[PDB]
Amino acid sequence: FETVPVWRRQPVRVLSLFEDIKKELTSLGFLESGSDPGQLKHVVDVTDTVRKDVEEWGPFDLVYGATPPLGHTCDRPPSWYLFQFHRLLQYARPKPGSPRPFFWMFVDNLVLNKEDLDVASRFLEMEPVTIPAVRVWSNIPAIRSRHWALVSEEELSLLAQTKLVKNCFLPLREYFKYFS
Amino acid sequence: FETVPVWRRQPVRVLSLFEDIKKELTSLGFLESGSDPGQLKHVVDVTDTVRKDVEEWGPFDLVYGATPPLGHTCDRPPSWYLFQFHRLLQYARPKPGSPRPFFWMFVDNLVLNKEDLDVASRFLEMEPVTIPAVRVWSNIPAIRSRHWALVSEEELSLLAQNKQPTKLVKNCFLPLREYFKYFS
Amino acid sequence: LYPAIPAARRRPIRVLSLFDGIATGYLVLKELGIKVGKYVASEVCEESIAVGTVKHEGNIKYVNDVRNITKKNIEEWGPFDLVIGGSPCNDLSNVNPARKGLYEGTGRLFFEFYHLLNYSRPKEGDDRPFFWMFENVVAMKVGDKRDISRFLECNPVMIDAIKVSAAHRARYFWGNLPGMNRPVIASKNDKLELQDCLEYNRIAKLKKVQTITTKSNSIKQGKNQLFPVVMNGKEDVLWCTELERIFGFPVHYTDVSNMGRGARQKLLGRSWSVPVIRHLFAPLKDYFACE
Amino acid sequence: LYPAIPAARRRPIRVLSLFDGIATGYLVLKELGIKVGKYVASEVCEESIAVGTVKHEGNIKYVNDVRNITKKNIEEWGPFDLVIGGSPCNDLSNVNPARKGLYEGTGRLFFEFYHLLNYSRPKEGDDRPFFWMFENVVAMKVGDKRDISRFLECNPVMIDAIKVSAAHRARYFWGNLPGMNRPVIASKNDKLELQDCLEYNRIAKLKKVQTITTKSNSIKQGKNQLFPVVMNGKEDVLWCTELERIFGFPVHYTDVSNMGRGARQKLLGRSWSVPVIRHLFAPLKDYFACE
DNA sequence: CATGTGATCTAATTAGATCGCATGG
DNA sequence: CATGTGATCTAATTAGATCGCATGG
Ligand SMILES: Nc1ncnc2c1ncn2[C@@H]1O[C@H](CSCC[C@H](N)C(=O)O)[C@@H](O)[C@H]1O
Ligand SMILES: Nc1ncnc2c1ncn2[C@@H]1O[C@H](CSCC[C@H](N)C(=O)O)[C@@H](O)[C@H]1O
Ligand SMILES: [Mg+2]
Ligand SMILES: [Mg+2]
Repeated sequence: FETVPVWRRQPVRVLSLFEDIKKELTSLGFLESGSDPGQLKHVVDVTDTVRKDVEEWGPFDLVYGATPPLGHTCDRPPSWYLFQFHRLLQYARPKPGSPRPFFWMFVDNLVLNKEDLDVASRFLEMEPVTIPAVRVWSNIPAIRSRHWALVSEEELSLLAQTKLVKNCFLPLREYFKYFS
Repeated sequence: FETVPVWRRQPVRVLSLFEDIKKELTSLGFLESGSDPGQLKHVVDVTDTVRKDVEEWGPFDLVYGATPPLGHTCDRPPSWYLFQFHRLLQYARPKPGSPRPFFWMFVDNLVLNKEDLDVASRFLEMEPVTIPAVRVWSNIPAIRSRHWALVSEEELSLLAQNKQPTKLVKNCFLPLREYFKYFS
Repeated sequence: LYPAIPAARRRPIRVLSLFDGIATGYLVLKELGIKVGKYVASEVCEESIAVGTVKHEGNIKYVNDVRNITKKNIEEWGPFDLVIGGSPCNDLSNVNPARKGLYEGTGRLFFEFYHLLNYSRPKEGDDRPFFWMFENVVAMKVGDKRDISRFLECNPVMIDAIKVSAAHRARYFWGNLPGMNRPVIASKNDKLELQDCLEYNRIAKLKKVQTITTKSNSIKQGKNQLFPVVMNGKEDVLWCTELERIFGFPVHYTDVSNMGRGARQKLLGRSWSVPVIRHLFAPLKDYFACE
Repeated sequence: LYPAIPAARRRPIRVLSLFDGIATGYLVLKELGIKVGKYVASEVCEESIAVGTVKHEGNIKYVNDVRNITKKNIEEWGPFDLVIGGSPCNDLSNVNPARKGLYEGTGRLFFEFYHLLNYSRPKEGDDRPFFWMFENVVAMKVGDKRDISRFLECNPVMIDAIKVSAAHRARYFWGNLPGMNRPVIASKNDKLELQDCLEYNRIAKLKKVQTITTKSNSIKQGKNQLFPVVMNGKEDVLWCTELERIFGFPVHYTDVSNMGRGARQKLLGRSWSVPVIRHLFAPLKDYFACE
């Protein structure tokens, strides 16, 4: 994932899954406020989506995944959001010959138990990083490079039970258009 | 078993094992006083006797078997007296063509339990007869023909423990006169 | 959909069997005359592995728990020409009233098959042959059957063992094998009635038996739970050697590890109907080496 | 002592097997190539009878209890050319501290063999061939071995299965068979040491195992109770199919009647070493028809 | 209206270890 | 001084019955 010159940085085209980050990605200027043709596709229920849908929804540069934020508005087990996120990711991934940068991200708002976490990091091929807090699996290099504040969760198990994960949306600027 | 005329009735050649009855057969008169070579062989522990031994002891006309009467001084198990009696019996019987009469009998003085009783009847091919008491297996016809007084064993069951043999089966040896010599 | 291969360009088949059980896949392949170059089995039951190693004399590479198979493993152990599996259904089938679906309990293990299938798939630009198959019960929630078909991007074909065995066994079969929707035809060696599966001096009450599970109650037939066999005039349950003939396995196939009757039914109860699998793997011998 | 029979004058053999067990005698005769005209078996264990009826497909006539066989039965079921039997040794073998000897408990079943032998014996003037054999343990009271030899009018010959099998089995053999005192020689197909009897991927610690009884403790060898087999670097006991190969029976011979490990070892612990019996029955081929 | 790639709890039934000692080695 | 065609008592362990209901027949 080499850095791209500023005069060539096309604007993003992201897919937001179960949680819409439009207003949050707008604030960081990744998309024109004038929406006219959408630059962000949002789907709340993936159950009936096929690969032919994601392919027809235009090529994607970012695929976002997120669990419900302890809202108890969950008619679905927590591992569902992970398995369905992995299913669409392969649908949205372009051909092996890479024409451009492709990034993906899945965040957990502290709803996955230890059993689901070991499944998540295994399906996403990397151990998660905790940003003080939410858990993050992503191929974005700065998220897995910038050492956030590291304190064990032996305290935040009973203690714990969006601006910080907005700062990890930021390192995508080096790759796409900046709007002010 | 055809009856034999008196003028050719030979004296008995008796084999008595576990219990000697020469005093009985002499009293009834099947064995003759001046016996000098006996006609009654008596062996106690037959464990080391072979077919050659029985054949050496001459042809036999009667093979008697008996269990120790109401005694605790028995080194042998009760069934041992039956199986050993059955073994020597096959050694005593002659060639298939039977020239003369061949008799055998086995007496139990209430020593064989029920389990041992069915074993005896199976091996001796005959259900026993009770004589008021001792049980008698015997091919002697009048001992299977005559009927002694029937006895309720349920009362005789507890009567076996009251003990805590010579005049009863003397009526059993009686009908052997018709086949052998009468001595007085 | 995939072109035909000359009888000379046919190389031995390389198989990745997940949730291998008692090596039904290997047994069927070797009974079809197909050269098996490599057979990687993911299994965690000791007795199941004991069956596969003993009956097949160590031709099967056992690679314990599927959740510990990495992407490097699929490429090290690869390439694979065939990826077959049937995941546990105790949390999917309707016979368990306390089932947890395919997202909790042991139903998640389906996604392990889905996960390793994409690893084993030939990358784009590789027109080499590749076949896969996934088996499971028909008595699952339609929400489960829907999602399974979504992840595999394929719809299942149901094949009941009633057509080629002496037992009802209706199962779903996702896959891309040649001719899976074709009509199931019976073979001359298929024991179609329960009598053909019994031993000498034993009489069958029915021609077909209930779906056989791991529990001993599925041997008792009907709503009144009647014994299926009569011998010496007295009623009796099926024997292990008879259960094997019902499933199409060779006789004494599960006579290993001092297993009693209960253990052997536990393995057979969740296995595959051999003649059904043979009907599925039969068109593979036109893509891989003879023997 | 028995004169030779011209090959054309030979007729099929008629056998009376008392305490038949798992039909070891019939098995030996059939594998020797001897045509069996009639095989009357006296046996009371259902599982044992199940083995004999199933493995031999009803060629054996079962006559249930030996103590209920009459002289008329011997003449009706007769004539017999061979009378074989092994009496129960639970009250004779020295392994039982509470054994009751020959005249009490189960030892007195020997006399049933003695009784029915004389019934089956050819009458005086019948020079036709007639053979018999009685087997029992060596570890037996001297008074019992004495009395048994007296009732049979013959002295025993000890044949330890160690010479033709992988196990210690010292047994007495009364009989009149041709050449019983002859030196026991090993055959080309005798699995002589334990490793020949094990399954794939199993290693034998010893070359020869101690005497196998019905209890599971006799599998653990020595006075420190070692597991005789190593598998995957773990100690393990013998398998049923391995016990069968040790005794010389065909594999899966006792895979009958849903029997588990315990039941199958109980039947094999009582049985005869097949290669020993073959040694005894071998010279019978020159007196009866072949097939 | 009968069916089922099972889990449960409790009831029979094993599995396993200890027992046992005359005797050749 | 290690050995055994077994019986015993107890601890594991297994057998068998009951439970369970969406769903085409
Ligand atoms: N985590 C896991 N990893 C690998 N195998 C597993 C597993 N969990 C369960 N299994 C195995 O998956 C099998 C599913 S039953 C299917 C058996 C197989 N289809 C056959 O024909 O016999 C079971 O044998 C079970 O032991
Ligand atoms: N009363 C009786 N009548 C007939 N058989 C009996 C019996 N009592 C015990 N038995 C049988 O006699 C056998 C003695 S063990 C010998 C087994 C046989 N020799 C074999 O080759 O396997 C046992 O199987 C037992 O079931
Ligand atoms: Mg299909
Ligand atoms: Mg001899």
